[PDB]
Amino acid sequence: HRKVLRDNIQGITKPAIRRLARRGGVKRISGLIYEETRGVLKVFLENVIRDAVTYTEHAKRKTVTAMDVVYALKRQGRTLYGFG
Amino acid sequence: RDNIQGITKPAIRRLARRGGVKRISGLIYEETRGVLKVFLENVIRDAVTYTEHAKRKTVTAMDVVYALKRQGRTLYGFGG
Amino acid sequence: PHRYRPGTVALREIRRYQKSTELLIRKLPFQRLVREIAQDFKTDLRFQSSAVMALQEASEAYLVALFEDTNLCAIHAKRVTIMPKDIQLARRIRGERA
Amino acid sequence: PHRYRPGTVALREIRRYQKSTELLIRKLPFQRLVREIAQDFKTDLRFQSSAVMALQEASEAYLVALFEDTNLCAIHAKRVTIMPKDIQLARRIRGERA
Amino acid sequence: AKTRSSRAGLQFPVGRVHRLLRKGNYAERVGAGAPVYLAAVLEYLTAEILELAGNAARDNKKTRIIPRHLQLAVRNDEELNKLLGRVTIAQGGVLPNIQSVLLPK
Amino acid sequence: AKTRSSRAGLQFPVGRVHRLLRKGNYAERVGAGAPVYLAAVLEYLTAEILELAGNAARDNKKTRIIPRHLQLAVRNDEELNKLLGRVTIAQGGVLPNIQSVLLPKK
Amino acid sequence: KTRKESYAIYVYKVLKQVHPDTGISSKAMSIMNSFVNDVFERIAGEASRLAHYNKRSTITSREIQTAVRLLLPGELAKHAVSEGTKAVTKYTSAK
Amino acid sequence: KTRKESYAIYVYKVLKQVHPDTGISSKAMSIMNSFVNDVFERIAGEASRLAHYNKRSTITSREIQTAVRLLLPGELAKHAVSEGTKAVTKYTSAK
DNA sequence: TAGTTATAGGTGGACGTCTAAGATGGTTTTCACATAAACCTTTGACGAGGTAGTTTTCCGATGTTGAGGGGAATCACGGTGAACATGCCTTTTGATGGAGCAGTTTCCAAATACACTTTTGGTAGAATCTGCAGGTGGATATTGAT
DNA sequence: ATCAATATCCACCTGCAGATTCTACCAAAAGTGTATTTGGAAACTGCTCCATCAAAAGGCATGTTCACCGTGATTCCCCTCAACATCGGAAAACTACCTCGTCAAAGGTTTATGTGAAAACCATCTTAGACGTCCACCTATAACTA
Repeated sequence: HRKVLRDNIQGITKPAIRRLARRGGVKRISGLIYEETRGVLKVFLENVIRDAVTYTEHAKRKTVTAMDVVYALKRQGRTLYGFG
Repeated sequence: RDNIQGITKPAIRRLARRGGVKRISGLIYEETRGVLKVFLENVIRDAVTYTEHAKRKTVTAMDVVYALKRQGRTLYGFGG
Repeated sequence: PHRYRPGTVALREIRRYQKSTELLIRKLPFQRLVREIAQDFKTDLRFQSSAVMALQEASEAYLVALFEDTNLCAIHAKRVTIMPKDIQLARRIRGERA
Repeated sequence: PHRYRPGTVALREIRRYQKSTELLIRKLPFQRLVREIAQDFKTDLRFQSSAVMALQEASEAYLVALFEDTNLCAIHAKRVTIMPKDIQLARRIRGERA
Repeated sequence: AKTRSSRAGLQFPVGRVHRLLRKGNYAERVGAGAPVYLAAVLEYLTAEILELAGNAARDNKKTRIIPRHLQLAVRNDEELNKLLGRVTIAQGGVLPNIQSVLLPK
Repeated sequence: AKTRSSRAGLQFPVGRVHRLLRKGNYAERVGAGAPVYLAAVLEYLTAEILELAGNAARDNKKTRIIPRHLQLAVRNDEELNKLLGRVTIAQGGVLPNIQSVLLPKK
Repeated sequence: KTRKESYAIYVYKVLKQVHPDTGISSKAMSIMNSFVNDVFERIAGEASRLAHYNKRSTITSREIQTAVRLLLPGELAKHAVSEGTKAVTKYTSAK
Repeated sequence: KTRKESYAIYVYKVLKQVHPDTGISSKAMSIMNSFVNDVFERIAGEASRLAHYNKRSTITSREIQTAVRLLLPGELAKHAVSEGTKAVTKYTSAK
C-alpha cells in the first residue's frame, strides 16, 4: 500500500484559483497571485486541520469526523452550517 | 449639545499620530467623530443592557467590561 | 473571425460564477492537499467523505470572501488588478498577518 | 526668524505620543459624551468613575488601532494623507461597515 | 395530557429545550418559563428566515427551498446578515454584486 | 496538613481552582488532577509574562512593573501578542513603529 | 439503531405555517438545523453567563430576555422579545 | 466585610521567583489579574465544551491538555502542556 | 558645511502618595476522612464505510501567440494641509450633602429528584412519489466588426 | 452608422433521483403528580461612593501664509486576457476488503456529598517608607538656513 504526497498544493490548479477569484468580482489577476493564494490556503488549512485533528485525537479516534472539522471551524470563528 | 464636537481636533490628531500618522485631512476629524459615536453607541447600548438587568441605576466598570467582552474587545485592568 | 475584447468575456464568468453554488476546485486535487497537510502533520489517518467537503466548502468560501476584500484594495489604489500587495493589506487589517 | 519644515515636526509628536501611555482626550468632554449617549438611551443613569475611563481606554485604544490600519490604506493608494475613503475601507474589511 | 408546546401555542418542542438546557451545564438550575420563552424565540427566528426563504425560492421559480435560497435570503436581508456575520452557509453562493468601477463605458 | 499546591510544587492555589471550576458550571463533574494541571498552566503563563515584563521594566530603568511594561512585553513578544490578540491593556500605549515611507529624505 | 434527534419535524411545521405550498432540500434543512442549534447555544450561554455575572444560581425567562436583547440586531430583537413574553404569558395563564 | 478574592498574593510570589529585585504597580497588578482570569475562562470553557463534544460527563486533566493545545499558540502551548503534565505527575507521585 | 533655533534630551535631589510589609480577626475556606453512587477502561463483535484499486470517459488544464489597454511613470502647478503665533474658555484639581445598594435574616414558593404512564419522535423501511436535473433546438439579446 | 454570431436565457420535455408520506415500534422522553430542597425576592438599614459647585493653570482656539501632495493629464511600456490547440487526469462507476468506531456489558476506579478543625488570605487597612513624580540646568542631538 501507500504512496507519497508532492506539491498537492500545486494541485490547486491556476484556473480553479481564478474561478474562485471571479466569484469575488475579480476583473484582473496577476501571475504572482496564484502562488500567494496557495500560500494563504495552506496557512488556512494548516490552522483548521491542526485544531480539527486536536479534537479527533482527543476523542481517542483515528477517523476525522465532520463534527471535528466543524467544531474547529467554530473555534476559528468560521461557524459552518450544513454538516450537523 | 455637540459633546461629540467636544472631542477636540487636536485630541483627534494626537490619537492619529500614535497610529503612525503623517498627513491628516480636514474631512477626517468629522468621519472619526462619527465612528467614535457609533463605537460608543454600540458599547454603551450593551453596557447599559447589563446595568438595566442588574436592577441597578449605576453603570459599573464590570457592566462596561462585560459589554466590551461581548463586543470582542476584551479589556484588562478594571476587574475584567 | 470573431474575437471578444480584452476584459469583457471576463465579466461573463463573474456573472456566471456569482450566480452558481458549486465548488470551484476539483474534489480530488483538493482531497490530496488535505490528506497531505494532515498526514505530513499526523500519520496514517482517515477522513469521512463529508469532513473533506466540509473543509472545501469552508476553504473556498474563505478565499472568495478574501478576494472580495482584495478586490476593494485594488479599486482603492485607483488600480483594477489584484496583486499580492492587496492581499497582504487585506489579511493585514483582517488580523492574521498584522 | 525660524520655521520648521511642513510635515516634519509632525514626527516629533508621533514618537513622543507613541512613547506615552496616557489618555489623549480630556475626561470631561468624553464624560459629557458618555452621559449624553446613555441618557439618550435610558433616562437618568449613574457611572462609576472607573467605568468612564474604562470606556475611554477602550475607546481610544480602538481609534488608535483603527488609525494604524487607516495609515496603511493610505500608503497602499500610493498616498500620504488619510481620508474618509481610507476609514471606509478600514472599517469595511474589518467588518463593522461590511 | 397536553404538550407544553401547545400550552404556549408553539410548534417548537418546549419539553426538549427544557431537557437541552439541563444537558448543557448552562446553570445549576433551569427555569420553568425559560425553556418556553426560548423555544418561541427559536420558533420565531426559524419562521422569520423560512418566510424570506420561501419568497427567494419563489422568485427563482421553485417549490423546495434549497441552500442558495437561504443565503439569498440572509445576505439580501439587513438584520439576519448581521446576526449571521461570522457564519457560512454550505452551497450558499454569493450576492451578485459587481463594483460600479469595472463596468464597461 | 499539606497544601495541594505544594503537593505539585506550585505557588498558585490548586484548591481555589478546584472550587472555581465547580462555581462556574463547567461540567457536572470536575476532575482531581485537572485543577492541578490548570493551576500550573496559569502559573507558567503568569511567570512567563512577568519574566518579559521584568526586563521591560529594567530596560526603561524602573523597579515596579507598570502597565506599559506589560504591553511592551506582550506586543514585542511574538506568541503572547497572538494569544492576547483581541485583548487591550489599560494604559498600554503602543509599540513605537513609524512606517518606512513617511521618514525624511536622507 | 443510532437515533440522532433533530428539529426537521418542527422546521417543517413552521414552514408549512408560512408557506403551505413550498418544499425544502435536506441540504437546506441541515443548514436550517445548524441554525436553530447555533442560535440556541448563542443565547443559552449568553444567559448562562448572566446568572453567573449576577451571582444568580437559577436560569430564568428574564435571563433569556437580556441575552436576546444583547445578541439580536435591532428590529429582530424587538420582534423576538415580543413573541417570547407572548408565549410565556400564555403559558402562565393557560397553565 | 466585603471580601474580593484576587490572585495578587500568588502573582507576587511567582514574580519574586523570577525577579527578586523587581516590584509592580497596583494598576499593572489589575491587568495581570484580568489575564489569569481571562486565561482561566478561555481554556476552561474550551475544555468544558470538549467533554460535551465527546459526550464525557466529567472534566479531566486530559480535556485541559487538548484545550491548551487548541487555545495556546505554537511554542507556548508546548511549554505549557509540559509544566502541566509535570506538576500533575508530581502530585500523583508525591500524593 | 557652520551654525543658533528647538529642546533630542539627560542626570540627579526632596515631597509624596501609595507599594507592600505586617497583624489581627477571623472566617471563609481548605483539608481530610466517610460511602456508595456512578462515571469510565476495557473488551468483544459486528458491520459500516473509508481506503485502494480498476476502468472507461470526456472535461477541464496547460501551454502557446498575440496586443489592447491598464499600470505606473512623471509633469503642471492647483491648492490643500502644516507651521508659529498669542487669544483665553474651560477643564482640572479640591470640598461635601444623600441616592443607591450591599449585608442581614426569612417564609415563600419556584425547581430538583423520583415513580411510573402514556405519547411524540425517529429511524427505518420501504412506498410511491413527482420536483427539477440535463438534452437538443431555438428565439434573443448584445457585443465587436462591416 | 448598420450587420456577424457567440453564448443567454429559456422552451419544452425526456427521465432520474431525493422528497415526503404512510406505518409503525422502541420506548427514549416527556409528562403527570407528590414530598423534599433551596434559591429567591422579600423587606430592613447603615453607609460607600456618586453627583454639587467652585478656586486658578492648561491647553483649546482661530489667524496668517507658505510648502509641498492630488477632484488636472498623458504617455507608453509591457502585463495578462482572449481564442485555441491537445491530451492528462479528474470524475464517476463498482469491487474487494479489512480497518476502526460504535452498541452493549462489567467491575474498577474516580468523584462527590456530609462536616470537625486547623490553615491560608483577605477585608481591613495600618503604617512605615520607598520608588517615582516633578522638574532644575546644560548636555547636545537634529534641524533649516548663516
